Amino acid sequence: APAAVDWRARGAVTAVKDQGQCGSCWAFSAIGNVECQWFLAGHPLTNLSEQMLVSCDKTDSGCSGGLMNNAFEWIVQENNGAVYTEDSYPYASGEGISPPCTTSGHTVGATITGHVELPQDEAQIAAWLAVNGPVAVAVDASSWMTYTGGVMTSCVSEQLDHGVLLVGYNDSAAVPYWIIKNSWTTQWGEEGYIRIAKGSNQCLVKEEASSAVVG
Ligand SMILES: *[C@H](CC(=O)N1C(=O)C=C(OC)[C@@H]1Cc1c[nH]c2ccccc12)[C@H](CCc1ccccc1)NC(=O)[C@H](CC(C)C)NC(=O)[C@H](CC(C)C)NC(=O)[C@H](C(C)C)N(C)C
Repeated sequence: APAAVDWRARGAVTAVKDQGQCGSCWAFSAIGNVECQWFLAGHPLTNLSEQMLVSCDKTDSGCSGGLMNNAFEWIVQENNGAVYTEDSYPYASGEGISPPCTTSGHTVGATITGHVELPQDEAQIAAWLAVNGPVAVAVDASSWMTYTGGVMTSCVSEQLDHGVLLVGYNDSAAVPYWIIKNSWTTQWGEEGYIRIAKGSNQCLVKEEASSAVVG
């Protein structure tokens, strides 16, 4: 695996979003992953709809939480692999109330065929990411509140409660790290990103890693 990867530098990552006062993290992570996979399968960078998942995926629980893997399953088994554009299906749960699933039509922005669950192993996730792109992961984000910058090295790592997107890593640094996209605006952390130390399962980063499959 390479020493360092940042998918943002290939132009593969969309702007940092704002989930607002809704517990839709799982959807931002899932959709983040799909946006990057669609881009890397050859299509142009498209912003996709989280609201689709929050309002329409009934295996998950909207503003009350969910799981990226359930979202990937819902997309494939209940929605024929289709993911709508953000433009046609925009986010409306910023105040913490999800609207009902829409009964209009929307523009399809991407299509997925499945997802893979990655091993529970930081090095193998890194290798898979170098080859195939950004990975949806669950983390314990209890200690993320106070984070302003740097590489977090004492992340409380007791219970998975948050979903985010790995976009890179650096194995060469003094303190190796993952580069993680969050959904709490660009005013949080490092322009909306966080670096956590790599190699010591910080925030339980390795426990629940996965990705949609395009094509
Ligand atoms: C997304 C995370 C989130 O929005 N967060 C935070 O983690 C921290 C935040 O702000 C500080 C925001 C809002 C927030 C969450 N807790 C608090 C407390 C106080 C202030 C602000 C906040 C959501 C959050 C769900 C939620 C919503 C309202 C209140 C509490 C929690 N997290 C998830 O959806 C999470 C993501 C997984 C780990 C990828 N999913 C779960 O926790 C589910 C919960 C079910 C679906 C209700 N649990 C599991 O998936 C779990 C495992 C991993 C299989 N189960 C099945 C045991």
